[PDB]
Amino acid sequence: PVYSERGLKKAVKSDMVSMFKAHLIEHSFFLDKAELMTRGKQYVLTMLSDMLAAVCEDTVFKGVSTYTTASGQQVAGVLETTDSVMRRLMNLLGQVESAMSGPAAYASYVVRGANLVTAVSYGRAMRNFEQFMARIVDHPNALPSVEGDKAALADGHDEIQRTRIAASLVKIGDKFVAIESLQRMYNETQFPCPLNR
Amino acid sequence: ALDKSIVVNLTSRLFADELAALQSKIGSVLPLGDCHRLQNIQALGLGCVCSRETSPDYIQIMQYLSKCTLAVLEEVRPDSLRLTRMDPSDNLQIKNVYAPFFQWDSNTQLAVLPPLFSRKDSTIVLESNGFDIVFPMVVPQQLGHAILQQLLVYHIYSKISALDLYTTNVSFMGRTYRLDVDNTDPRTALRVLDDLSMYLCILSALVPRGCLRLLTALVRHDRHPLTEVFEGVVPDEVTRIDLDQLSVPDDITRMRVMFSYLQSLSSIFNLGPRLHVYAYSAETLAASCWYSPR
Amino acid sequence: EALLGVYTNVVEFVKFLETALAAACVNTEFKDLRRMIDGKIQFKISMPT
Amino acid sequence: IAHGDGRRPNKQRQYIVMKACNKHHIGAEIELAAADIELLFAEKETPLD
Amino acid sequence: NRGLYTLVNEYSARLAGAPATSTTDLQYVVVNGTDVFLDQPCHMLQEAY
Amino acid sequence: FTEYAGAIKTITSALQFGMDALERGLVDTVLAVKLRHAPPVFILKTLGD
Amino acid sequence: MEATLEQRPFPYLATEANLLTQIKESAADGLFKSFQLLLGKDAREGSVRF
Amino acid sequence: QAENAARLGRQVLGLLPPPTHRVSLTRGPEFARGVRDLLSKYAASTRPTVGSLHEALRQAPFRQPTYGDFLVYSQTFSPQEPLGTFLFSFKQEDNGSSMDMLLTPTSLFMLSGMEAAKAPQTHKVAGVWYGSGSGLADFIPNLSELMDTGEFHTLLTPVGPMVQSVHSTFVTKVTSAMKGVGLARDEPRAHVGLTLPCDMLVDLDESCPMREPAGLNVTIYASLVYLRVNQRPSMALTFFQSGKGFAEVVAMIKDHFTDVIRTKYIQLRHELYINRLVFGAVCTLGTVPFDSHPVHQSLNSLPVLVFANFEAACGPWTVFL
Repeated sequence: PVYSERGLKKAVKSDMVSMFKAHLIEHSFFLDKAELMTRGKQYVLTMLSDMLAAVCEDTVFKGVSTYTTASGQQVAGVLETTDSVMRRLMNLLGQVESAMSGPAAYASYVVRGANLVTAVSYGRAMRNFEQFMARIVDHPNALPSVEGDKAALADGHDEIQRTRIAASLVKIGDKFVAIESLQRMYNETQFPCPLNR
Repeated sequence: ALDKSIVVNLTSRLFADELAALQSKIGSVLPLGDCHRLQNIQALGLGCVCSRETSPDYIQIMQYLSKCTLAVLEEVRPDSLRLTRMDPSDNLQIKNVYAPFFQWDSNTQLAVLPPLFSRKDSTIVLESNGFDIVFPMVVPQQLGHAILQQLLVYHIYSKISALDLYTTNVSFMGRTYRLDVDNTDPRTALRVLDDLSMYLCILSALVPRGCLRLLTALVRHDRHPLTEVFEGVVPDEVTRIDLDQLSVPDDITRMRVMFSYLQSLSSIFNLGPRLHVYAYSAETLAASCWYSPR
Repeated sequence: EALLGVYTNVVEFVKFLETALAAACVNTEFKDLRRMIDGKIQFKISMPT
Repeated sequence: IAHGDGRRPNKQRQYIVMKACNKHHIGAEIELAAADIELLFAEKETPLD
Repeated sequence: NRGLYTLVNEYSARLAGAPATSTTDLQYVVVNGTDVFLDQPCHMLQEAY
Repeated sequence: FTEYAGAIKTITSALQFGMDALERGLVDTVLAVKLRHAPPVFILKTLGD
Repeated sequence: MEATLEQRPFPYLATEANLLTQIKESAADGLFKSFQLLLGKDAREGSVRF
Repeated sequence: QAENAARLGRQVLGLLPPPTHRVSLTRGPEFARGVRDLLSKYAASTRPTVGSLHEALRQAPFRQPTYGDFLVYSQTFSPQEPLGTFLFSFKQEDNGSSMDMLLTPTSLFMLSGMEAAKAPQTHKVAGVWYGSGSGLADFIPNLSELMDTGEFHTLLTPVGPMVQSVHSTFVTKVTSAMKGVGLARDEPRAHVGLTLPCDMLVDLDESCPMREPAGLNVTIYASLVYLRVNQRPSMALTFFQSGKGFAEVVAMIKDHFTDVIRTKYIQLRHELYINRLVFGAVCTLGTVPFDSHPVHQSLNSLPVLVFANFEAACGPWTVFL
């Protein structure tokens, strides 16, 4: 947001246009430049933690505790590579915990109740009708508050019996990342990978 | 009901110099641009259009005057000016100060005009804030129209100079004066004088013959007080126009359009907004007026 | 065609006193700027020789 | 922000965002031999069958 | 010409105007889009190196 | 009532919209005080000796 | 039938994450389709009818 | 059943004009405790509430415009409306007892008889509202000769917006509005704004930064230009919108109607008729609030503007030239 105070006006746009390219021509194929440079192992670390901060984390389920690691910590997200890039990142960055926790079922949406009533006549319906109903039939004119809404926001995600899921983990800053490669599922079936590109 | 109070935030504490001029004019008129409670000083004075290092003309300034809202001072605290506004129908306390002093009464008739005599008298400069403040000037409308007369006349005679006792000294009975013309802008004064050709030569297109026949009877031997302008001699033109026989329904069609175009000449001699004052004390120098932008 | 997830923003309130910008402040409560004009702090700098 | 300058103050504001869905379909395929579906029902009784 | 975030929305999903092929003899025009994965920034940024 | 509660939920949030905007003016203008009495380093350092 | 926008007073729900970062620029410059501004007096609940 | 009429005792006795504030002296210094809306600055607190400012909104300014009840044929005034149009009042001779003729601006295009591409938008739309531009011309056989001497601009008293129209087979009741903000009918507490076709409006405000100040006022005008097309007399109408004062706009309208002055007055080299010399008139249609956004609309297509918070204020037909 350092550039976007005064909006996209005609000078702001081309100032952004000339700064794709100082970021393109330098930082393209960043892992390949890291060989012939002096520093290396730190210069890649300020490309992940570059990328990890650039993602807009507008997760509405940020209040929801879906994928925790062991000892109740937090999973930020998942980067997925080929195998040869997974060879590099496993060297520079460890496999620090290697066992995450998470649900092992789905979340059932069922049109039992008065949703079925609005389903038959009307070509539109709802979700969580009773939780939607008590806001108006019994409890209006109270504020939208967090503690009175976060527990009624999931429809499954406090109820599924969670279990251990074996995968690779890594720590950057504090945001834990899981690392995967999808070629075992694709180079057994003779279909090409989309990560290769 | 409605409120109005425009307090003016200011970035630097004033001196002891220019408080004493602003303490003197505790009630006056100065128009601003942004209609809110808080305001930067670079909008208060008129000098956004009339500064020193330009060549301002008093057409465009006066043209600028009819746009803005108008406002009245309450206090001068050494940081914060405190002002009150002028709604499109609202009574207030105006309290005149202005230095070529004219006398008012109750049931008088006012206007708002630019500083037309002495800017150095009418403007104080704010060297502790950079931006200067230019005051406007309130004048009764008989003299409020009389100043605009010679201004539209002077820009004509300045063009033919491509000497001064006749073309500048705006007269009232009792006091003549002197306009403030050395560096003006004769282009938007020319645009107003452009449009008079679009009336005055068209007012010459339907001139009634019987009314010209009357001046072949008035100034020859049947004279009057207000006809001394001709000084007893007919012009050359009226001997050339009145050869036709009169008939009434010719001039009936004529005088109806002469009735109409003179209604259009209001559009070129407009003042700013107008002030109809109903009560006026003489020793407090206060007044009472309902404002009407028009 | 149903309705799935109907969401808001909730904006919190960070006041001035709870920040620590106010180490560049001394926050006195005060009642009437609608009276007070200015302020005055006085000093004496006695210089030895 | 209430800021004490000559800028035009801004009123209360609002945005309304609506996101849609996108359908997807997956299509698999299975051969079955008609000799196989026959001998699911055969009345065999013999250890070759 | 259009809005500069549609220009970031559309850049990820919609393929461009007749790009290359690969695993071919010559640079033939693309004729099927079941498989071809590519993108190129030569359109989006409008230069040549 | 649920039209009446439509207004009272608006107007109290529209009331405290100012309190979420006035209190920034503390954080704004106190900073705007300190930004006006802040010479740079190259002016203060040469006078600091 | 394609789903289109309406301004009807749904009893909305209280999330946790902020959303305000890069908005006044964004939906004014084509972040998505079916955005709707309201400016002061328009930011209210509509007159329901049926 | 008086429980119905007990509601009538609420609404009527609550909705009255405020009485003249008058106190007899034997009560004493009590009169100023009946002075409420003269205050403005109310009581702020730490966390104020509806319960703390219900007094601050109980007071309210006293505003109501007055209406004009008309009786119209079902022929001049269309059965379809967008409910927020603009009106006139044609004025020839009081024949009927209550028999009034009205003109919408979309009608008055068809009454003129001008070119198509000079106003390309409404011409397709105003051909399905009415006939071939001759069903209305049968009502006035002077629409050639009203154009000659220049009397048509004298015979229009603008009214403003609409409020309601109950429509019958031949007779249409039109509840109009002057003087301000008409309360709506089919939606209670709503306020019927003014609507203009996007074709007929021509702005004067818009510029590139290149600076002009704000205010409270911006004023819709109403032009009316006598032109001559195909050696046949026919008027022309446009609109305006500029918060710029009467001395400026007359000097700016003439730049917009430059060529129309330039076409006609070449013809008067060989002839002159003093009834022909009048050119146009400008009325004042009232005031618009500052920086209220004209929201575009569409009707069967026809782009239609709107002005919230319009208040009406008529004026005279001052001739210009």
